[PDB]
Amino acid sequence: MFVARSIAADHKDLIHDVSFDFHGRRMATCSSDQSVKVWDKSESGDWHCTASWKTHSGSVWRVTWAHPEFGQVLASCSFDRTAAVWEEIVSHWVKRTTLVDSRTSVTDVKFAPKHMGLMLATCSADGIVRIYEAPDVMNLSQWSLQHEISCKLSCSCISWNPSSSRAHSPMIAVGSDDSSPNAMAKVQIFEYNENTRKYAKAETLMTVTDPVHDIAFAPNLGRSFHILAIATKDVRIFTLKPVGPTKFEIHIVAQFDNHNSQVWRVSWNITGTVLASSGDDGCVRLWKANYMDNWKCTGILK
Amino acid sequence: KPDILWAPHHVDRFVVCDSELSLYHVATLLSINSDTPYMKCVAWYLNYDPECLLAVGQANGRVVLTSLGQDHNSKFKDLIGKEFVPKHARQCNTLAWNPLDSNWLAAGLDKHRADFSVLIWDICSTKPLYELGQNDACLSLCWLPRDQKLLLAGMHRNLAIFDLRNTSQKMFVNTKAVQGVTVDPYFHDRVASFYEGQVAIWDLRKFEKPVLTLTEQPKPLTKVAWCPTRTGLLATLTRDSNIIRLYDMQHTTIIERSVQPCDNYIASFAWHPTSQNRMIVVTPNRTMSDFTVFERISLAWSPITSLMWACGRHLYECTEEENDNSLEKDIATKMRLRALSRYGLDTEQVWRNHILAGNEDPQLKSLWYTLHFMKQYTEDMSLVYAGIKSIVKSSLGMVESSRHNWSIQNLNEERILALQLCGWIKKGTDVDVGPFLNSLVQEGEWERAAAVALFNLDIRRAIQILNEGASSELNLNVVAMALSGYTDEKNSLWREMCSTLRLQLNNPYLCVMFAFLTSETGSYDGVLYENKVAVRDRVAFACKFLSDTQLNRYIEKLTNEMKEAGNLEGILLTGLTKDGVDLMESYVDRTGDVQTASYCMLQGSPLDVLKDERVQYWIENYRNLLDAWRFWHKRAEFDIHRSKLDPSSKPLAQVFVSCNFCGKSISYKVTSCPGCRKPLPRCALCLINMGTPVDKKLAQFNNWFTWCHNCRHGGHAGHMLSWFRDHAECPVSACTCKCMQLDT
Ligand SMILES: [Zn+2]
Ligand SMILES: [Zn+2]
Ligand SMILES: [Zn+2]
Ligand SMILES: [Zn+2]
Repeated sequence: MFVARSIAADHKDLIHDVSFDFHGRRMATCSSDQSVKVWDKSESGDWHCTASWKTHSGSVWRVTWAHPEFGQVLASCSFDRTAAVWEEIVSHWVKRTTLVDSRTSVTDVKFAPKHMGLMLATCSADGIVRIYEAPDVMNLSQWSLQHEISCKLSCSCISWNPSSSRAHSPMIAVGSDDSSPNAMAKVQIFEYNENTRKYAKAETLMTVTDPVHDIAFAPNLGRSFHILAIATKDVRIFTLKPVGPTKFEIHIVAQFDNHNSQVWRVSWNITGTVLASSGDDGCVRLWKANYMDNWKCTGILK
Repeated sequence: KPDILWAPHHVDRFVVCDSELSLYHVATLLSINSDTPYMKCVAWYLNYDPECLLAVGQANGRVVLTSLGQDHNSKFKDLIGKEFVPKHARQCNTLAWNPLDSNWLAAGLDKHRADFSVLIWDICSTKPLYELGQNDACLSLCWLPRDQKLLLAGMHRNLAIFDLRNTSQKMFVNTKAVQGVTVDPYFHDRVASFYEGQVAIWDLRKFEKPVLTLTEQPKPLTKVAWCPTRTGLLATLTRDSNIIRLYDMQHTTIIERSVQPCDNYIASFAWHPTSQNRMIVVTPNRTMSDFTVFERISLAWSPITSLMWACGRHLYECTEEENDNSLEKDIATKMRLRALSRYGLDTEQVWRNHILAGNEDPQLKSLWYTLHFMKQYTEDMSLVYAGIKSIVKSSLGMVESSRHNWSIQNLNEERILALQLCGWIKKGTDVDVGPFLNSLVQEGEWERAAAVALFNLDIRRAIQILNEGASSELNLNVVAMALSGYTDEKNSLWREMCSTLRLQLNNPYLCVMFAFLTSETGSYDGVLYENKVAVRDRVAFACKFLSDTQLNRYIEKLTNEMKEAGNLEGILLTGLTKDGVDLMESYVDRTGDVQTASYCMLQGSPLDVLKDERVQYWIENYRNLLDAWRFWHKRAEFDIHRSKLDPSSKPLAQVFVSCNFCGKSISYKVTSCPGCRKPLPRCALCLINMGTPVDKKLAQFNNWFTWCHNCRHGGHAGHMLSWFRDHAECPVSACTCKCMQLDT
C-alpha cells in the first residue's frame, strides 16, 4: 500500500547514506565528493540545505545521528582510518575528537542506546571492534576506548539492541563479508557480564555460510524476545528467546528470495513491524506480517 | 563471436551483429545486411559521414567497408564499397580507427610469412599507409585518443607502446594477458588485459607489472568494457552467464557487483555510449534487452511512518497509503490516529472507546465491554478485577438435569455474579433476561437471540423470534420450522437428521443450537468448544448448566488456550492479575499495541500488578513513542491520568532553588524566606524581591521565578518575557551572554 514520490533536492556526486535524527526533521547525507551536508525540513514540508563541509582524506560510507538529549552530534567513518564527531555551534560545525586508533578502514560506526550514556562502536577490516566513551557530557573533546573485541574475521556491519528493559544486558552483533571457500559463521553476538565486567561471546548463527552485508535489530517495544534481520543472498529474520552468557533459543521465522540478487541494506521501523530491504535488482521491497503470523511482502518500489 | 553496437552519432540507431548484419532503431529494424557472410572483424567509421557506414574484416583480412544508411549525396563513396586486401593472406584478428584523425585507420591480421601484419591504411575518399611488426601476431589493434601519433599494440606475448612519427620508436612491456586492452577516456593512465576467466589491470605510467589483478572466474571472460557515462566503472562479460560481473575503479578495495539483464545466456552485452549507464544485452535467440544497472541503495525510516531512500543522486520518499480503507495501515499509523482522537482518556462511560478506536475490531470489543462491566458493578458494589477463574474458584451448589424441561435465581449467587459479568443478567436481581433479549432483537441479531432463548428454555418464544426476524429482510423460517423435531428418542428421524446436519450449517449460532438439541445427555462438549462462536456466550452457558467439577476443567483449559493464543477476549477469564499480565504480554508480542496495554492495566489495578517490571515498560515505551510523535500535550494528559491512577509512579526530578543564608529549600512574609527569614532574591528589572504565596487567583504566572541556566540571573516571568521580546542581552548590567537564544 506504499506509494512513492520525489524529494526536491539537488546533489552533484553520488551519496552513500541518509539518516534522520530522532524526530524526522534533520537528515545527513554523505556524498562521493567527501562532502557531507545536512538538510532541515521546514514547517511547509520543504527541504532546505543548512550546511556542508569536506571530510578527511578517505571516502565516507556512514553518517549517523545522536539522541537530542545529548546535544546534536554525528559520527562518520571513512577510509582515512578515523572516526569523527561534529557539534552545532549557533551554524558552523566543529571537529571535537577524531577517534583515530585503527590500522584499517573503519567500515561502520553506530551509537549506543540512550539509557547507558554516550558510547559509539566501530570496527575496521582488521577485525577488531572498539567501544568508546564520553564520561562527561559537558566536553566532547575527551573519549576512552575501554573494550577491544577480537573477531577472527572481518567486519561488514554492526547493530546494538534498542531494548532498554533492565533484564537485558547490553548486546552487539558483528557481521562479516569474507567469501573464503571455507564455511564458518559470519554473524556473531556478544553480551556483557557485569560480574566479569567484560564482553563475552554469547551465540553465533551457524546457518550463516555466505558473506553478510548488513545486520539490524528490531526495536523491542515491550516484547519478550528479540528480532534480528540479516542481509545475505536472501533476507532472513531470526528471533532469539532468552532462556556467563545467557543461553538463547534460536529459530528462523522467514527466508526471502524475492530479489534474485544480493541484499545490501536492511532497516526497521520505530515500532519494529515493517522491514525495508534494498538489493542489486534495483528495487526496494517492504515486508510486513499478516494475521497468520506470516512474513510476506507489502510493496515493491523502484 | 557476435556482438552489438549503436550508431556513434544516433543514440536511437542500434546495430545487431550476427551472421547477417542488422540495423535497428530504438526494436524496429532499419535494414538487413546479409552481404557479408562469415564475419570475422568489424569496425566503424570515426567520421560521421557516411551515416550507418562500417568497416569489416573477414577471414581473408581485406580492408572492406560496408554501409546501411540511405545517403542521397554521400560525400565519400569511392571508399564506400571499397576493398583493400593485404600483401598476404592472414586471418582477421582485430580492427580499429583513430577518432583524432579519421583518415588513418589501423587493422590487425593473423600470421603470414614475412608480410605486413599491423598494417594501417587510409581509405582515401592499394597498400597500408603505416606498417610495422612483420611476421607476428597482433591480437589487438588500437589508437590512442589523446596523442594522435600514439597507439598501443598487443603481440603474441607482449604489448608495445609505439608511435606513428617514428616506426622504430616503441615501448614494449611483457605480460601474460593482452586481450581486451583499452583505456577509458576519463582514465588516461589505466590499461586493461584479459586472460580467460582472469583479468589483468595495469597502469600506463607503471606499465611493467599488473597494477590490479582480478579473480579468475571459471567461464572465460568474453567481453570487457568501460562505463561510457560513469566514473571508475568497468564491466566484464563471460560465456553463458545470465549476470555479468563488474568492478569499481573509483577507489584510487574494489566493489564487485553483477547484474543480469536477462534470464537467458547472452552472447554479448554492449552499453550505449550516448545513454547514461544504460547497457544492452544480446542473446543468440535474437532477443535484445536494455538493462541499466543501478548502484547501491540506502534507506532511512522516519517517525511518521515514512521511508526515505536514496537511489543514486536523487532523493525519494514513500508515504502511508492514505486510502482510509484496507487494514488501516501499520500499527504506528493507527496508534497516532488514536492518540490524536484522545483514545482511552475518555473515562466517564467506558465502552465508548470501541468507537473512539476507529474501525470495528472484535478484539477491541471484548476488552472495553468487559472493562465497562467491571467498573459499573464495583461502583454499585478483588471483587470484579479477579476474572471468572477466581470468581468461581470456590463454586458450590450446582445441580445437573438429565433432560431439559423444554419450555435462573435457583443458582448460587456467586455463580450468578459470573452471569452478571457475562452481560446476560442485568444489574438487578431479576432472573429475566428479557431486556437482554429485547435489545438483541432490536439489534437485528436474530440468531444470537434464538441461541440465548434456547439456552433460556423458551422454544416457542425462540420460534416466534425466528419468525419475526425472517419476516424482515427465507432460510431462517426454514430452519425455525424444521427445529420442532426435538425429543428424547433413541433413533429419531429428528435426532439422526440433526446429528448429520449439525456440521452442514453455515451460521455458527444455528450450528450451536443444533448441537445443543442433538447433544447427548451429560456430555455438552460440542457447544463449549466452538471457536467460531463467542467466548462470552460459551462461558455463560457453561456457568448456567455445568456442575462444580465440570467447570474447573473447562475454565482452566479455556484460559490456558486463550493465554497461549493471545486472544484479548479472554481478559474476562484472566482478570487483572498476573495471568492477565501474561495474556497482555502475548497480545503485545503479537500485535504490537501499547495503548491497549497501558490503558487497560491502569484501569483499576491493585498495587501488585502495577509493580511488575513488565507493566511499567509498556507505559514508559508508549510515553517515548508519544515523544517521537511530538505530541507533548497528549503525553501531559496521559501523565495526569497515570499519576492519578498509579501511586507508585514518581514524577520527574527537576531543580529547586536554595537560599544563600539558610541554605535550605524554599518550596512548601511572602517576600521573606521561611527558613530563617532572610531576604529572597529580586528581579533584575523590578528590583523588588521575589516571592509567591505558598476562582480567586492566588499566585499568577507572571510572579513565578525564571532564571538563565548559564548566568543564574533571574526575575519575574512577565518582566523577563517583556524584556527579551524587544532586547536580547542579559538584563543585569555588565552581564554578557544572550540568554534567550541559547535554547530557542
Ligand atoms: Zn534560606
Ligand atoms: Zn546574568
Ligand atoms: Zn520582575
Ligand atoms: Zn544568561
